Formats: sequence, C-alpha cells, structure tokens
Amino acid sequence: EHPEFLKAGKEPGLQIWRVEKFDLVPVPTNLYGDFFTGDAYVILKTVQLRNGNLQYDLHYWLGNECSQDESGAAAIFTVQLDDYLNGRAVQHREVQGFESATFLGYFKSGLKYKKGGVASGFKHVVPNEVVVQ
Repeated sequence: EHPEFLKAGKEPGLQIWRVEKFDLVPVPTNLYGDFFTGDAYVILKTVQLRNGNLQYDLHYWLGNECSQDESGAAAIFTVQLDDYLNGRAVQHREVQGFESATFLGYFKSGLKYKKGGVASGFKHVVPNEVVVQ
C-alpha cells in the first residue's frame, strides 16, 4: 500500500505517524499532540550525524486498551524497520502509564491523553457496484 513510517526518511528532524485503516496514517495538525489509547503511534527521528549518514531512531507507542493483537501489528512494523536499521539505531517501544524521560523530554508542552472515540465516522469501501453476482 503506502508505508510512510517504514519508508520515512526525507527530512532530518522528527516525523509522527499512526496506524489506521490496516495501513500507515499520518496525524494532521490539531490532531498531533494527542495520544490515543485505542491505537498505536509510530514515531521516527532523523538527524544528520557528522559523516552525514542521517541517524535514524524510532519509538513504538501502544495503548493500554489494545491487546497484543493491535500492539502486535504495531510492533510488527517496528520490528521490520529494525531489521532495515539493525545497524545502530535507537528502537524503543513505550506504553501508556510507563512512558520514559525520552518521551516526556520529546514533548514537554503537555501531551493530552484522549480516551473513547465517540464517533461512528467510518465506512468500508465496497468493490464497485454489486452488479457482479
């Protein structure tokens, strides 16, 4: 499909992404800054080291209301990125209620925690019209 987190790498700084729709989904403005407990967020940091090999680090965050199934899919994509960057990157997955200074240090503005997505805005794309039978 369109894996941006795994294919991420076009700017030395920080990129935030979120899993949604059985694929990778970015977090538009206004939305960024709020972590969800019913989903997984994948973040990849990129900097320019002396040699200029562009350092690549990534943190895998999961929600407490996401059994190993949802957390498994998120960790799965994170594990692949590692094999691709099993050179010396910084891979570290964080959980809700157990974050670390790295996270609290990456965002000190005060990350908001949203819970319960009261919204039935979601439809399944059907295969063209039912003309076929």
